[PDB]
Amino acid sequence: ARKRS
Amino acid sequence: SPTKKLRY
Amino acid sequence: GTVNWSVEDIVKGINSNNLESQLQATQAARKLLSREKQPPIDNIIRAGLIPKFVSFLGKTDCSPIQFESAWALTNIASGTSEQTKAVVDGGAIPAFISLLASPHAHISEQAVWALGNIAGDGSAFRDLVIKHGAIDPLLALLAVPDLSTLACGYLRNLTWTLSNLCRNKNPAPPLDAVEQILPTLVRLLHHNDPEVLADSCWAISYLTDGPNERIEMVVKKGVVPQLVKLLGATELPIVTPALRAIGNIVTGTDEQTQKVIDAGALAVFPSLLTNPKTNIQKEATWTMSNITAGRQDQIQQVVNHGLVPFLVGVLSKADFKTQKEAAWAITNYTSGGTVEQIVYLVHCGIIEPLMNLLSAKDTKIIQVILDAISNIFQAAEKLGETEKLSIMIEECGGLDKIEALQRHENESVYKASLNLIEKYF
Repeated sequence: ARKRS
Repeated sequence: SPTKKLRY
Repeated sequence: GTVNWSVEDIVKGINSNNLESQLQATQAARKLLSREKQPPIDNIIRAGLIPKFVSFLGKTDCSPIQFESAWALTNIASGTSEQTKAVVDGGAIPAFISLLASPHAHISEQAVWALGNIAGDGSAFRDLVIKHGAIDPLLALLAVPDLSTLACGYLRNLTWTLSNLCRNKNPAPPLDAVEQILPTLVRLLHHNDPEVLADSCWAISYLTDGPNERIEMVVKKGVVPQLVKLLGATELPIVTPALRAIGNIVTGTDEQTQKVIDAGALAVFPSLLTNPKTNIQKEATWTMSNITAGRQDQIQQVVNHGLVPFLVGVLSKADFKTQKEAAWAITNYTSGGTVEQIVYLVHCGIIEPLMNLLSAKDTKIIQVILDAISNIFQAAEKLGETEKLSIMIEECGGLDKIEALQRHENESVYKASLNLIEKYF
């Protein structure tokens, strides 16, 4: 669960 | 928002 | 009078040594360049007129020709990168910066506009405008006790040009320029004009489109609550950039995302996730996907605000790109969430739409959905409810889709579907 730009 | 604008 | 001149006549007038004839020819050029259809920018450039206009910018003794040349050059600079470059190569940047301090408001405004076009070309001309010293006089124009005393169009043009100075990446604007501009941007973000608000939000969205240090520069100013307020606005030209800025901010650290949550942003997402404008729905679902990638207490605040049913809704029916953002939000949720949160997700009806989306052609959404299904099955394992979940997936028709994906071209989909079937079905 990592951020997506 | 536009990058450039012409004045009419 | 000065209407419908040929370029030949404009050249003849500008080449005369009569300042009044030059003024009339320059006004004719301005009117030609201000026409709706196909302004002959390239003809004016090829005529060699840019250096003359630039020299006229410096005629302090003849404000009308300053204004006419500034307008003509503004409109030349409004075109392609080659035409903007023609304006810059003529020396226009320092001349326009010198005009920013003109005692004539319409001349100062025209210089603001021209510098906005130049900076809006891209990061190189943006940084060149900055290096010539535009920020100090620009911001001095806005150093008044109450912005409401300024003319509306003047203030809108200043806000727009500042937003262009905040715009573009590779590289992003210089850190010191951003620090210099941000306070005036906060003030403008509290202004009442819808166009000023829209362009201030756009500027903030540019400044938050980057690494966590840029986001931090912005959030330190305390603007997140005002951004959430604007997120609740009725004017879509305001909601769009406000939502972009909030999404950018939640791409940062968990603490910055928490600043967004504490300001009350989640309470707006029932409307945003059902907004009739597809772009708003997509951006809001992307923002949600980055919030569900956060801490378990942040996932819990998503739950408490009743947003899981809205994610089920978007997954069930929406434009396909929004549905892909929702699939991402669900996979992040299941990757970071507790067992109780995941079972709640199942109780809200996620399985059926998640399985219906497995019929899509996009391989990445299939991978995302299979990862989410694996996470949900792992929670079920912890509860000994794997059989109920398998029966649910089989009843909605997902087992057929998974066994069909077993013959998928991509290796990851192949292997994940095989694992699911061999482990739970």
